[PDB]
Amino acid sequence: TGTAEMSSILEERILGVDLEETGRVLSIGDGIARVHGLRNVQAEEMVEFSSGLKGMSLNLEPDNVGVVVFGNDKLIKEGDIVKRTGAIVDVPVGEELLGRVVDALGNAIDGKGPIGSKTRRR
Amino acid sequence: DLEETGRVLSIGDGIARVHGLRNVQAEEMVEFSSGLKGMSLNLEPDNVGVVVFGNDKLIKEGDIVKRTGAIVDVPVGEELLGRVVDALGNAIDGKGPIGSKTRRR
Amino acid sequence: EMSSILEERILGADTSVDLEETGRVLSIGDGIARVHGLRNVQAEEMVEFSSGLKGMSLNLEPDNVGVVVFGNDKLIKEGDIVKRTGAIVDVPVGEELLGRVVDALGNAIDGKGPIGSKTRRRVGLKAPGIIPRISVREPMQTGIKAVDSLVPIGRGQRELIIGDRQTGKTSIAIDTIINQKRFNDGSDEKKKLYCIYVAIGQKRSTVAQLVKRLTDADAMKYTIVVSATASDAAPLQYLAPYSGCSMGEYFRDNGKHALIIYDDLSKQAVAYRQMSLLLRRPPGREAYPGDVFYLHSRLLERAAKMNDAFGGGSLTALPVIETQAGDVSAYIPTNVISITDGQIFLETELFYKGIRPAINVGLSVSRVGSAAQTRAMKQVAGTMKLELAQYREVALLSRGVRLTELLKQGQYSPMAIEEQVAVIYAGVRGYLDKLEPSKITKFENAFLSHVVSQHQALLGTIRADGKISEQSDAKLKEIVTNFLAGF
Amino acid sequence: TLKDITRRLKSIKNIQKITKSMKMVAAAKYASEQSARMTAMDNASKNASEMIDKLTLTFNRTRQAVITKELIEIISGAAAL
Amino acid sequence: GAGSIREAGGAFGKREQAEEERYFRAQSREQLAAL
Amino acid sequence: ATGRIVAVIGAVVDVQFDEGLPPILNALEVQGRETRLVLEVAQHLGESTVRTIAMDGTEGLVRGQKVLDSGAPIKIPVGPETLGRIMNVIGEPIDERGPIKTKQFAPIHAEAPEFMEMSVEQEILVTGIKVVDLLAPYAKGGKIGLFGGAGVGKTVLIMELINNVAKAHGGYSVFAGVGERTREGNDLYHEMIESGVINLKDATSKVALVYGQMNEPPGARARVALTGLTVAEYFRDQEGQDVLLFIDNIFRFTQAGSEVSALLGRIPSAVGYQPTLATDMGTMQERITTTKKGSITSVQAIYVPADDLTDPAPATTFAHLDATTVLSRAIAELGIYPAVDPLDSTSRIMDPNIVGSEHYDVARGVQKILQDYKSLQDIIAILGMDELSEEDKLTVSRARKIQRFLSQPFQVAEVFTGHMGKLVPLKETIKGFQQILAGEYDHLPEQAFYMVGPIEEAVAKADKLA
Amino acid sequence: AATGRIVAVIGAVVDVQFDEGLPPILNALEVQGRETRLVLEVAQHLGESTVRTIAMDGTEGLVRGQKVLDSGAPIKIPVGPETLGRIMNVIGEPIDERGPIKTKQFAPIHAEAPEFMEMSVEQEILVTGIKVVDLLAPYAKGGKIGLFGGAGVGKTVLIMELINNVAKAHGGYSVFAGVGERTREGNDLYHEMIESGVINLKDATSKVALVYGQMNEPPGARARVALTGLTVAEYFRDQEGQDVLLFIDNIFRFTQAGSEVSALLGRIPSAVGYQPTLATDMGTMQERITTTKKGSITSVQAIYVPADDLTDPAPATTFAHLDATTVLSRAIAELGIYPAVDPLDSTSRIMDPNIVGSEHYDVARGVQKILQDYKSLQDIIAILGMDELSEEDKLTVSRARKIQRFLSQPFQVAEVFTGHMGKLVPLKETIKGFQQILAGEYDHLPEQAFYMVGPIEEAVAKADKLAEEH
Amino acid sequence: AKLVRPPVQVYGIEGRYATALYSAASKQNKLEQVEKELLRVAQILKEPKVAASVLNPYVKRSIKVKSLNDITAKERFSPLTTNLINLLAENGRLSNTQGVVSAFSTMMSVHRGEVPCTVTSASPLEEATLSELKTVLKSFLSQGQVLKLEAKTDPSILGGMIVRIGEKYVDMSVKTKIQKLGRAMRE
Ligand SMILES: Nc1ncnc2c1ncn2[C@@H]1O[C@H](COP(=O)(O)OP(=O)(O)OP(=O)(O)O)[C@@H](O)[C@H]1O
Ligand SMILES: Nc1ncnc2c1ncn2[C@@H]1O[C@H](COP(=O)(O)OP(=O)(O)O)[C@@H](O)[C@H]1O
Ligand SMILES: Nc1ncnc2c1ncn2[C@@H]1O[C@H](COP(=O)(O)OP(=O)(O)O)[C@@H](O)[C@H]1O
Ligand SMILES: [Mg+2]
Ligand SMILES: [Mg+2]
Ligand SMILES: [Mg+2]
Repeated sequence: TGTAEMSSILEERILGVDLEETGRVLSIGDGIARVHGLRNVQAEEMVEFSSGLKGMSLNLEPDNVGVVVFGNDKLIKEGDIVKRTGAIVDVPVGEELLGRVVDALGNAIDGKGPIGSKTRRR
Repeated sequence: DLEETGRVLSIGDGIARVHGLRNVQAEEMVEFSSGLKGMSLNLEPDNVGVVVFGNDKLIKEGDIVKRTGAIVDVPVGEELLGRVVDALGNAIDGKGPIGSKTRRR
Repeated sequence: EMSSILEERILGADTSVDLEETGRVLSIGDGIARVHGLRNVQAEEMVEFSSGLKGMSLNLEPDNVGVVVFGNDKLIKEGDIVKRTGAIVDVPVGEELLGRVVDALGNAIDGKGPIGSKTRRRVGLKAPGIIPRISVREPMQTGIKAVDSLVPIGRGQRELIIGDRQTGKTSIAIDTIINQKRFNDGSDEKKKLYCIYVAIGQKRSTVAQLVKRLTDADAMKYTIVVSATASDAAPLQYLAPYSGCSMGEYFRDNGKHALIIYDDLSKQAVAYRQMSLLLRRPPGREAYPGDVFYLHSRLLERAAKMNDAFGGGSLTALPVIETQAGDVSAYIPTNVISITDGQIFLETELFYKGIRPAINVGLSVSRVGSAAQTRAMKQVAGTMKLELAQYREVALLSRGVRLTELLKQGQYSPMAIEEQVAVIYAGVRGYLDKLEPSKITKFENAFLSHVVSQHQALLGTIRADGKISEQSDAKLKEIVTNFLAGF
Repeated sequence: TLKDITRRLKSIKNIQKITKSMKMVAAAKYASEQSARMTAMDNASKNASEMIDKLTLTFNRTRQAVITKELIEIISGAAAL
Repeated sequence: GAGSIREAGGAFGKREQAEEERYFRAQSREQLAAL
Repeated sequence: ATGRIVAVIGAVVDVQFDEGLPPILNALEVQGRETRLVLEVAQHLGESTVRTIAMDGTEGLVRGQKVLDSGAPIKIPVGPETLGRIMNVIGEPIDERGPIKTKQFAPIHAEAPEFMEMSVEQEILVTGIKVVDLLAPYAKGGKIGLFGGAGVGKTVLIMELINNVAKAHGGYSVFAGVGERTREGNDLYHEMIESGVINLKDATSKVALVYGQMNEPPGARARVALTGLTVAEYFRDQEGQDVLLFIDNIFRFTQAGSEVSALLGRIPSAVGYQPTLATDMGTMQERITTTKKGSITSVQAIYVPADDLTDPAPATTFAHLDATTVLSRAIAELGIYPAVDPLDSTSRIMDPNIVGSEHYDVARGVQKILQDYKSLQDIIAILGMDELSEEDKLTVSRARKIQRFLSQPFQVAEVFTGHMGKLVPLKETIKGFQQILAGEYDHLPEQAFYMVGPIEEAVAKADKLA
Repeated sequence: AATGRIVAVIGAVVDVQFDEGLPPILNALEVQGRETRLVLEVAQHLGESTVRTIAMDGTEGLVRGQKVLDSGAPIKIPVGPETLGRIMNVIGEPIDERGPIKTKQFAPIHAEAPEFMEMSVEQEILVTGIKVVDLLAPYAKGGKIGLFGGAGVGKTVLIMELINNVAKAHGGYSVFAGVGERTREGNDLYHEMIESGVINLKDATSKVALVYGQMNEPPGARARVALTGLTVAEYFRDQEGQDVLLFIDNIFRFTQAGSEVSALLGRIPSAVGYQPTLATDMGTMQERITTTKKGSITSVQAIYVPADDLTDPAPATTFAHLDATTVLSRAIAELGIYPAVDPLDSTSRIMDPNIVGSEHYDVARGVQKILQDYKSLQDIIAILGMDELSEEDKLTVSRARKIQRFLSQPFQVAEVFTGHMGKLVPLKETIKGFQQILAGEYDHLPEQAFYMVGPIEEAVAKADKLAEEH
Repeated sequence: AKLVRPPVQVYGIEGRYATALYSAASKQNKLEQVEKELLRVAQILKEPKVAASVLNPYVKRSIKVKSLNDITAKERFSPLTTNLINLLAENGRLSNTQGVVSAFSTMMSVHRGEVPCTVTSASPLEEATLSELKTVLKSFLSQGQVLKLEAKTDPSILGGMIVRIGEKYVDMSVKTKIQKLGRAMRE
């Protein structure tokens, strides 16, 4: 009983890492990573997985963080390290985006180079 | 003394989980420290689920629950004629208390 | 007799003791035993309780094994010892099961002694793949005019019987079983069809009535009746269709042809739902488990026609499905309709309007089609199908009425295919539009009486060559013309 | 079934519109069989409207039941985890 | 809701179909005789 | 063996045993109660705890209260001494006439009769009810089911059957009142006392009564049907007697099972029912049967929730019956009583080789003309009566006459209708319906066939209207 | 590699615990100690060093503590020319009893979809020879088609007709994936292909690869067999540049297998009992079936519609993944018209007058308009009868019935069902025939003459012969 | 990090905490020291004082965490078991303390090679016969195994002896023999 009551966490506490800005994947499945630690993360804050995938902290629970993964599940395994980015999700804005095809995060998917915008917006 | 007296564990959804009350009967009236009354619905190995006869706003975690020893009953008799009472037999017409001599489950 | 009890009933009993691998019942209730231990038990393995009861291990979990009891859980207490049998669930199979009424595990319940069965066969075997099969060509004769003409069934096909309650589904199955006596006593060995009736969740007196009908018509000598009735444990009703399918796979694999009826699969779905909900598996649509389609699909795939390299045997399946208020769109009906090779739709409106068997020719399809008919039946039945479709469109109209009244048939009266060809012929060539619709049935009765009494030559010819050749065409031409003149 | 009730509602709404138009056309052509047709189509439209009202009650009842049944299925699936 | 009377397959959807086939079977006999 | 209560949730009680865990289905006695509170073991929970179902109210139970194990399931008195007496679910007398001094006791939980004990004979049982006798005749030793929603006439029909069959019956009779009105039980008791079927002074009583009614907690309502079963089974087996078993209402067995299944910790099935609905119903229903040791003709009223015949409980009951009488609310609003739906009631002896070709042909023709009328209903409703053929008008007129003539005044219904009841022989029913189908009365008005007995009363009523 | 132990077996879902080296999600695991090959596909990491897996075969006989071996990759199947003429199952084993499939390379059945820059915007019509399809909802070369229909309306017959026509008119390595369908039909298709020269048992000049996971398979196999067939087709498209044909019957079974395992993977049910991940699963599978700039994949998918709903979440989610949806109606099949295509429910993205031409577009739109007006006139027929309509209404009804009949066409694969011989009608013949029936050039011919014929010349010939006899 | 799994597996909260402590002690090979310290903790908390103090759910969590740290330091406990009791106190699983102790104890008992052997008999069985039985039952074991025999008497088996060696099982009672002979006669 309990997401953070995995035997490894408990035996590590019995034996006697930064659990503030860093976490560890307790379980991953169907795009939802339960992350141990990350005690300073904010609700709806963008996090960073060890494989480079990004996530968003949607469920802040007493002993785990429910993080939705911005990609495929195979690149995330149990015990992977999760970092904070300290920021809520934001996109680039400006007239530099007129004529571009971007994805849900303002990344160009048309091959015409990086969006040279100077302004970002939550 | 956790045999005629309990402490509220949880409250919400109209049910108060009470710790203690080891000698409480099933379907017995309990009395909360706020003046509200309840009924013992679920006798469980570690708690008592109490149906609160009133608002959950008046009952907090940690409140004292004493048992009245009586299965839920109401005052009956001729003394209720002409009176307006609530579901528990308490007069709500301001004409004073009911002078009933008999209670009935 | 005190010699039928000590001869070897005592001296031969397998007195040896074994070192058993066991578990211990943690909890028991509603026919689910949670068993501690049993470390090396296999999934779907049959285990044994200290009270002689048997169970199947379905939930292999880290701390317990969920065992479904093949009987009454009243005899099981907490702490009872559960022995391993080391075997996945299997049943006796063979020719010794013919004529016997058995339960879901193969024990005889007809009070006639043990089945002298030497062969056993798992109930959860995999169906034959692509390669061992060959196209469905041989006809499965039901003896029912409407079926044998408009919804023909071949050997190796899965034809669903679907309808409301009391529309006539069991009657179709039992007519089909009674019909096979003409071939099962004959000399053609590749025309014999051994039948299997699986009674699932039925009243026990209903099964007794059915066995009475099958013994009256002398159909029990080639029929196995598997009976998991309403008082049997839900595991037994879940397992009865697979036991029957194994009993039929035996024939399918030994070059013989078998027919199996699942009456009905809705009650097996209900029993599986009970077992699953009590094993605490999460419910799905209408609380059914998620894999109820798989339940019926892995069962109905085992009906197959084999090629010559594998014996040439077959197994035909006639699953029965009961719908509520005619809702063909329900969960289990749609599953089974998507599985099978066609459906025979029965209706309550058609039943009460006098159309009996109440087959809905508009909806009833046979994905095998004319590929598994005799040539004579095909010749008359293509015309009958077209004319009946046109009659349904404009409901000529009197010819269509004649054809419908000719499709009607009494119960327990399965006709030979030659006699069906004769009557369809008489109706499709115009020798019944002179007759008013009301007397068609007795005209037909007298007609087949006369024909089988005096014209065994023409019927034997049609039987042998399979087609109604122009010689025999003209022959029954004059025969029916003479009879209608005399009628 | 919800789809059967919707089919029947649609059919009877169409019948009601057609009989109303036929009543108006007979009222124009009447300005003894035309009067009979006018009154008959008026009665047919009135009966169709009553069947439409009863079927609309049945349809709302059935759709509420269908929503409740699907919710109960989802809840019971979630409670078994 | 066009063609919803025939799509509901009632006593009116059967009446409609019977009419279309009766009228067009009579027309086809009158169109094949001339043809 | 003695245990102690560890949890009480409604009718469900958890009992923890230090020594001697009692088997499932054993009856437990609670100590320290004013009356006898019996718990029936339902589940073994593990850790030496069982989960039971109480046969009475659980108010006043304290955690830690002592509980004795009886060593056997609920055992009721069976024998000829139960005739004329009333007992409750646990076999205690509730008629204030003292103890039922039988010489044996039988557990209410028993195995169903085997396959080799079944009896296949199917002789008819004439009831005097025109629609039943004509379209869905009952069979002796068979299982009859009367389906119906709230207030359509299941109790009226079952009381008419008690009046028409049980008094003329040669054997014994058992009435199991399951979850119904207590005043109906009082009415039945006193009616049977005045009609002599129950005798309070000697041993000539012919009926045994078992009542657990709708004021009872769900455990009593779930097991009282089994108690009645047990009495009838004793009469069938150890006496070899022909038994009549009336159960009203048998749906309450399933409803009470659902109420307790809520608390037994089971994942609900469709419509909130227990997952074990069908196997519970089968275990109960398979004992109500004719064996080759004795006969039980069984009449069961099945309640249909919200008039939905597709509800899991009536839909599951349909498979256990030889004859179903389905009462319809739509037919009852037309004033036709009994409200039998003639195109929804079936029987297995409706077979030409069992009832004869005359009976079979009359019944099938009646059903054909009623189905044809039902098919015409839409056109009749919208386009009026005048847009039909002449053959369709003749069909409608004959079908309406047949609908009227299917109704009948009952002797139990005289009190609130004033019409004297009619008991129509089967010959007269077949004759009257053959004559109506022939057209011999196409000149009489339809309202002349309403609420009459034989067809001669129909022509007399026609002559008195004109 | 890593070795784990089976700790739980509940149905087709198997939990495996690893001490060293947890395998990533989607990896294939081999169960040791089995006479046949049992592959477990990792689905979830449960924590506590346990993974939850779906079995590709049956789980009977599995024991807790049974050892499991990690492959280190997803399910890898043989890809290449050597797959042509062979039948393989979900895990790439040959199931035609003709020995190992010896290819030079294996490909994982889980791959990423092509990027946005890899898309191609070219839309060229693929003529099928079927009148209703060619006219009202034409297919495109390298587009996704999709055939919707309930049970018994003609999806299998239509897909076999398309196989016949296009796949032998084609020269580019078709692939057929049988997903959760009948084994009898798979045997039938195999033997039709051996008989019609498309599969060559000896002298291997075969041009179709077969992948089959049928109804009797557990849900994992039926959920991954579509990806196996997709992977074969992807190899043919990418690492050869070839133009490929992919036939999938039936693609609903992919979703249905997902839903069958959903609850045992610990997932709260969604609407209609479907897994919560229905749309994203269908999307990750369907976005790989596409034409890129590297090569073309013309995809024909049969899509089962449960209870003829079409609002069910599975067909409704499939609709947006297609370029030309052909919807088979049971109401049209009951009229005797075959193929049962619904003319007022089938849509193509190249039904554009700037792509197919103004003549074809105008004829198609006029056909659809006259069929819609016929639908509306049927109400007034039902109430009034056919004799009380205007004469132009009667003309509309007559031409609409003729257009309905003429939309039907006899198939080569249906001679056993129809008796009639097959007809393969060119595009301009179709347009011309329907243009003439719309213009009124055959109001003298009876309607039955247009039923079950090829071009309009066959219609006039049939009318002549019926006039001769009747 | 990699965890060391004990020879037997227990599940639940107690099972997880016992597996954790077992791996953490095998990391430092202090199994017996922590075993007896857990026995001491279990007898410390079970006495009604600490039981009533720590099973009280309205007194604050941190107060009982501080009291448990006090009482585990006062009795000279290892850092392993000390932070184990602290962990049970933060997660609020102090109620599961006796369960954790029991799970660890059975883990270490099977780590000593102790197999639970039960020998049911109809009557109180003979002592030299029982010693011969011990000697014969040691033959079913691997090496490093010891028999923890507890023979309870069931008189309804009519004779013989029913022996259970862990999960191995021999049914040598005579009632089994008579039931087999009855089944053989009836079938
Ligand atoms: N072809 C027929 N002609 C006349 N009567 C028939 C015919 N078929 C069935 N019946 C009768 O109609 C009734 C239908 O019962 P039957 O068992 O055949 O159908 P069913 O679908 O299995 O019903 P259920 O499952 O509810 O018991 C029976 O009484 C049967 O005798
Ligand atoms: N045979 C009947 N004749 C006249 N009225 C009847 C008849 N049966 C039922 N009713 C009417 O229905 C009412 C109640 O029927 P009832 O026997 O209580 O059925 P149920 O038990 O299903 O509620 C009766 O009081 C009466 O008004
Ligand atoms: N093009 C057709 N011509 C004639 N009959 C057809 C045609 N298509 C289907 N049918 C009929 O409908 C039946 C269903 O065929 P099938 O292709 O398997 O439909 P589905 O796969 O959608 O269930 C066929 O067996 C056949 O009888
Ligand atoms: Mg039946
Ligand atoms: Mg009543
Ligand atoms: Mg298909």
